[PDB]
Amino acid sequence: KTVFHLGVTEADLNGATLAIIPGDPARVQKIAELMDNPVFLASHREYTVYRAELDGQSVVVCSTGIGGPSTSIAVEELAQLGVRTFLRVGTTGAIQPHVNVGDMIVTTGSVRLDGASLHFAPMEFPAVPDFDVATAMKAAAQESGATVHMGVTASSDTFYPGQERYDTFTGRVVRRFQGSMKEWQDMGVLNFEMESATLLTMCASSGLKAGCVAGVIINRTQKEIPDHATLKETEARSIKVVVEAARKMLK
Amino acid sequence: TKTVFHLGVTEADLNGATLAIIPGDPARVQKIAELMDNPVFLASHREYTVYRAELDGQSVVVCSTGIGGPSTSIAVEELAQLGVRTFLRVGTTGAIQPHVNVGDMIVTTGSVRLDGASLHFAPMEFPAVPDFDVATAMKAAAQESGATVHMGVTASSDTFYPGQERYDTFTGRVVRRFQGSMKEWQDMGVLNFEMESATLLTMCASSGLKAGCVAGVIINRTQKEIPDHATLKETEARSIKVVVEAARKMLK
Amino acid sequence: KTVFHLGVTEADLNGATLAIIPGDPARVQKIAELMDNPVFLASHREYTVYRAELDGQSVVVCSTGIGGPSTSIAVEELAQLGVRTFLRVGTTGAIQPHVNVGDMIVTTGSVRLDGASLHFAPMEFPAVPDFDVATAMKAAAQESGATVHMGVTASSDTFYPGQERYDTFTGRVVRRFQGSMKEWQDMGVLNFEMESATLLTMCASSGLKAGCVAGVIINRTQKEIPDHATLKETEARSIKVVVEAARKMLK
Amino acid sequence: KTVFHLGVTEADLNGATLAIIPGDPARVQKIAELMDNPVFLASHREYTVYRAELDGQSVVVCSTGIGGPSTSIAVEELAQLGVRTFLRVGTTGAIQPHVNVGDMIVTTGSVRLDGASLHFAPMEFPAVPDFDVATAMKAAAQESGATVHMGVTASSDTFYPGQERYDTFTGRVVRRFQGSMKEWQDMGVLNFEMESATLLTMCASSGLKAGCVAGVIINRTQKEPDHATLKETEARSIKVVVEAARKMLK
Amino acid sequence: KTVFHLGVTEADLNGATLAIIPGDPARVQKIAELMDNPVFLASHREYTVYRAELDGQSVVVCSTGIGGPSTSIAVEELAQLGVRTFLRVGTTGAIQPHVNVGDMIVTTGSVRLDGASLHFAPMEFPAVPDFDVATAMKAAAQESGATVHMGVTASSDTFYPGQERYDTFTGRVVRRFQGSMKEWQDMGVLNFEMESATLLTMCASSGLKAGCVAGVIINRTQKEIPDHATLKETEARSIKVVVEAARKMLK
Amino acid sequence: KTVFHLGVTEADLNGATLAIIPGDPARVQKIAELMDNPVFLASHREYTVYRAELDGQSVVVCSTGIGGPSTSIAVEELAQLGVRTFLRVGTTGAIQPHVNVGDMIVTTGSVRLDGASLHFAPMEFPAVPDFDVATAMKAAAQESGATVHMGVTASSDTFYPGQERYDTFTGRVVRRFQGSMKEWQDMGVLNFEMESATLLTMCASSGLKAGCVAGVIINRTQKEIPDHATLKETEARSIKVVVEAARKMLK
Ligand SMILES: O=c1cc[nH]c(=O)[nH]1
Ligand SMILES: O=c1cc[nH]c(=O)[nH]1
Ligand SMILES: O=c1cc[nH]c(=O)[nH]1
Ligand SMILES: O=c1cc[nH]c(=O)[nH]1
Ligand code: NA
Ligand code: NA
Ligand code: NA
Repeated sequence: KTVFHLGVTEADLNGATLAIIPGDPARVQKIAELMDNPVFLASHREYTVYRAELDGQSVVVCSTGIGGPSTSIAVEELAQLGVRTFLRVGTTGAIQPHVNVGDMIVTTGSVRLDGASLHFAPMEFPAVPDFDVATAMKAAAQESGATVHMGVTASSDTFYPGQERYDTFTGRVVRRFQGSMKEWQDMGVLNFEMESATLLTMCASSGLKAGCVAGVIINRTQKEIPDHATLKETEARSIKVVVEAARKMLK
Repeated sequence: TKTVFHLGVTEADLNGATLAIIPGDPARVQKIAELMDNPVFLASHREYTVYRAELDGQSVVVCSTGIGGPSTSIAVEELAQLGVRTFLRVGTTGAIQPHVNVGDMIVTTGSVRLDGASLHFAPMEFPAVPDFDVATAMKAAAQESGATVHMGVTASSDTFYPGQERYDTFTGRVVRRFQGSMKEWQDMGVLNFEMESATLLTMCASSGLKAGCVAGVIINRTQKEIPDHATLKETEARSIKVVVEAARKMLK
Repeated sequence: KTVFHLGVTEADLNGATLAIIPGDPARVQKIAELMDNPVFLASHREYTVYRAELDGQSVVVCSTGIGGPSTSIAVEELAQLGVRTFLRVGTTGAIQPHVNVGDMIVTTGSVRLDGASLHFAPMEFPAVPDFDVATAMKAAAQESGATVHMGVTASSDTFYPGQERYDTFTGRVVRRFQGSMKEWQDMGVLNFEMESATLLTMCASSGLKAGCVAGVIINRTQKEIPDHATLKETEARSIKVVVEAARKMLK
Repeated sequence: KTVFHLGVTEADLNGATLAIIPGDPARVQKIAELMDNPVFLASHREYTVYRAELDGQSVVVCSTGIGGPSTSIAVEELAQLGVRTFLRVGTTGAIQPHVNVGDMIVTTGSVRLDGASLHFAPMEFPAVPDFDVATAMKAAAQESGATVHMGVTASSDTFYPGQERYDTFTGRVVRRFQGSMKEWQDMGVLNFEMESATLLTMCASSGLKAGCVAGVIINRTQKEPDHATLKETEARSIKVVVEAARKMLK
Repeated sequence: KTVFHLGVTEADLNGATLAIIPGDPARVQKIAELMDNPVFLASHREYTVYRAELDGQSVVVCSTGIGGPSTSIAVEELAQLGVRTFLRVGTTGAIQPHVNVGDMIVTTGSVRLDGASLHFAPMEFPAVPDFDVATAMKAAAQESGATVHMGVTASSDTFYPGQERYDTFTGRVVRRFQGSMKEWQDMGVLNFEMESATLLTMCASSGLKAGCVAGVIINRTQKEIPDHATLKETEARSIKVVVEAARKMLK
Repeated sequence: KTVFHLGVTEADLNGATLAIIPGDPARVQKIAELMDNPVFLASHREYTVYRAELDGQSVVVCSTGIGGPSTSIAVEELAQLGVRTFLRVGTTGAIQPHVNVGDMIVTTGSVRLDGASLHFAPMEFPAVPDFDVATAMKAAAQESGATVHMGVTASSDTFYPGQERYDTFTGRVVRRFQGSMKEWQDMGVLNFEMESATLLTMCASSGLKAGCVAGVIINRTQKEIPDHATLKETEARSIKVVVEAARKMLK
């Protein structure tokens, strides 16, 4: 039985019950190669799927693409194939001045500025990670030597107006999002990304274990542009951390 | 001058194109571009494969959107930044009316907004409606191809599974909001389900951009939940011919 | 057999399945006399009902009164008597600089600033015209020689605060509607009226065909006042257009 | 100087600050003639306007048409012309078994199943009448000898699905309103009508005094009423609102 | 045979079908001792319950604590034991400039800025008092010599941000409540308190009679924190009125 | 200055930056006595305030009363006097069959079925605890010997309809909450209580650290009635745990 979007079978996964789920298809092989015996499984649309072994145990790496809609498909189809634990790694924009490029964020809860979360739970439901996964991510991120922040993530269905960017084609932001960045800042929100609300809400309400770790690639309050070196390091550290968090989740 | 954040192309790269064809699947991009003159690969980052081509002597961009409103909104915004004003979406859809067949075409006249990204451009009250010229061109292109064509309302969902009231899933549960929702839409005359039209049409209708949506029916939900891969290739060839002809009509 | 409000029977309509639905009871006779053998049927409250013949086929002309509630009654009761196609004609106020007095607007979709549309479909449902009816109206309007605008209409339950008028008794507009005209303007919305969201949503969700065409008789952005001869020419043009749209809908 | 829809001026109203606002333009003359010196002022669309004298003081009678949108126009324009008090009269259909044809309902509050109300205040604002107007209406209703019910009215933007009628073209009722009648019944709601939520919210949030009184002519729960009872109820309703107005004036 | 939170039995109430429900448990004894044969029944949490006699009939006096949640528990459990009439007395802040400290406000309707009302009826439902109770409270207040105002009350789940207080730890008010006080003021709203929306909605939708009378302890056009010097006298007046209101409801 | 409701000053607190906040006023002394030099500070309405010392540092114990509104006042006024960390302890009813009487729950996130949370942040914002507090609570709970569950809690503005109880005066539950217990159960929610949504949302959005730990007194899915010895043992255990959680937070 092949799942419709991902194009893999349960046999393909080789008993894996844990998935690492990056956003970018290009990141899948890189993560897989940090582990043992990486094996390319399939590539369809934004979904690149690999299998590898961590401490003897089969693990899946599967990209989600951008946004909760495409993430929700990947998570659902992997769950059909037996995956029960989902470790999200992705890039993020910080919105607090104390948070620097190269820092790591582990989401304790997400502002649900998406639509897909609502297809699993009403708005009142918290977009919260599994406590064990969040604990493992904090441990792995801190043990890596990175500066780590635990806190609330604003998770948006857009990269532009939902993150109150005005340097756009229309230069307009709809009423709902006018003044919204200052509002999140004052509420102590750490960062913007585009998948965590969907991921955390669907998993918390569906008996699946999930968490999110993110490397800070930009800070919206900072005028300085990060150099190539810092970005490469950040990207390398992010995937190292997610693999080590996965190691901590294995039993 | 500037390279857009995700698409990784410049305005110079597009060679003066003001119209884009925006399929969902990156693999479908080259297939669209080769139906036109002088296709050139521009960039491929994440779910975004960008080609340029020439249609009747005018530069046309072809760019994948990936799945869903959020991914789609990035592509449209960045293409608009580089001078694109008209967007023709082509994709696959599931029919919820029993009379619509696999292989039929649907041109969306309005979208039920079961997405979140549309709200990042306009309040829920705003209609998720296409540019009338694009919708007219798509209908005509679809008819002239020999296809059975349906004009009507499309339900546009941020999920493939529960928001389209699919029950063959890991939990087998559908949240309260969406229980009975397919039969609701059906009784209301809604033709089909897909995942990008509400975001695309709302975003464009509220931003001074022209947009439309044509889709190939790959499944009828009165039979089953998961689409057969057979007849999927056949449906996809017709769909892309229709959209290139629709683009031709738009360029005058 | 006799509908509750309209005071007509199925027999009274002589097999008509198309209705032209103006707002003002006073306009019904004027529209009906553009066609052949106009016959007065009933008059109760804001509902004046005529019958006429167009290219040999029976046509109904029925006023709706102001607002979606009154309109919803008329459309429902006509539908009970076999009417399937509804052509809304009126005069409207433009909010775009480029739209002049004497231009025609054909609605491609309505902003649902009403309440009655929610009695037929949740807010997510598009207040969209039937495509054939929209097509017939565009053709009739363009063939008349008028400049025709295809676009979005804001459809409000009030004439005053919902259209952000401050020239009022209180001079206040509720928070929801503060800054709303400029918001609609920036979004490309063409005009305000008060019935289309109800008509379009109810029909699009009930297996009925509907559309709206309106003549522009004032512009909220222009200080200059239109002269009498233009206003009456626009009103005359509006009703000729809708009758020709009806002709295009007969088969 | 002359309001946009009503086609009357402030001079036309002769200093009137109170208005009686029936729904049906045909009822306007019938209310006006209960007072002194009734004079037709204007008729445009569903707005028929008369002026009259009650105890030496000028009073305006103006039809609203059906629904909150048309009502909101009438009330606003009358307000521009100095009207500060609005008395709504009608006949209605009850949803409670204990409420009989011939009884009067005085609305103490409205379920806001409309849209125009939200153009004046957010949903959390109560669609509530002015206490003096409601008090005067109760007294006048009791003084007429009828059984009077004080309570909540469900105010709907539609006559059909918003009142959970299934005897319709589609025979469907949107999810929001499925089971709603039983819901309102169990919560003690007295009746359905179509204008009060808009009228009451608009006036309560704009410094205007308003209230609603209505004769019961049909009951959704009771299988039935005599023609003589119906015209008597209609006659009583407008007698009551005029006497309610007299109380308001002094 | 005791209710879960209140710790009273039906026998404890000695036939009472009317309750006076102040907020503060300290006002319970005071109110009871304005009547005959006051008897302490129970005290648990914020719920102090007394019995007394008014013109030979049993009345219950029971504190609600602060807010709709704790109020809802008290009303429900008293209803279970046979109470059908609930007279709320409390403190309030005026938002209109003409309303002075020491004045009495009888609520004709409540702005539902609470959450507990939604546990009884959808937002569309009016938070309206029983007419007889409101009439009795007006009469009691006017007959006592006090200055009385009848009108709309804004009923908030918070004392601070929901009543637009800025003299707080953060100094910040969430978007929803920014500018809200002036909005209520412009709309003719008289006062702020914290229980009436819950109480009135619950009772109006549950076949129970309820009303609210409140003594003005602060005018918000002046300041945010109530002066201590005037509380005692204002509270003395309030409880005098509610007891007289109760006398008028006895049948 | 002395805060309005609590009746205490900053000097009263003796430098305390951490508060333990039970619901019941009667629990305040019982918690304080587990620490050194407990001293009664004030008692007004439902707010009983004590000060104590834990490993040489000042700690405050303050009752909240029932529900978010009362809680919001206590948290805000303590925050004005320098309190930055809030540890909630209480009772709860489990809705999962696997959760036994005598077990403890540490809330990782709350379903916002309250009103007061909205006065601090829109519904999209997660009702989430501070991660260090939840970590400290889990550790303290485990080291006490009890079985601990980490998970989502449904936080309701009512005890009755919002927790889908039908054994009530009216015997009915508003549409919104019909079928809601089963919904939460299928979504993996552990329990119902009445304060966590407000507490966690206000603190997470206001730069305050907060968490919630609770003893399971009763299971909605079990028929077996828990022994008196069990219920008292769990009450005692809950407060020992929160004091230990406090110790972990201080150093
Ligand atoms: O600013 C950013 C950076 C990465 N991802 C986002 O969603 N936003
Ligand atoms: O059923 C379907 C088929 C294609 N695309 C969808 O979104 N749904
Ligand atoms: O301002 C005030 C005074 C008393 N009670 C309130 O809720 N607010
Ligand atoms: O079931 C319960 C038990 C304690 N507290 C609650 O709120 N609910
Ligand atoms: Na995508
Ligand atoms: Na009308
Ligand atoms: Na309380």
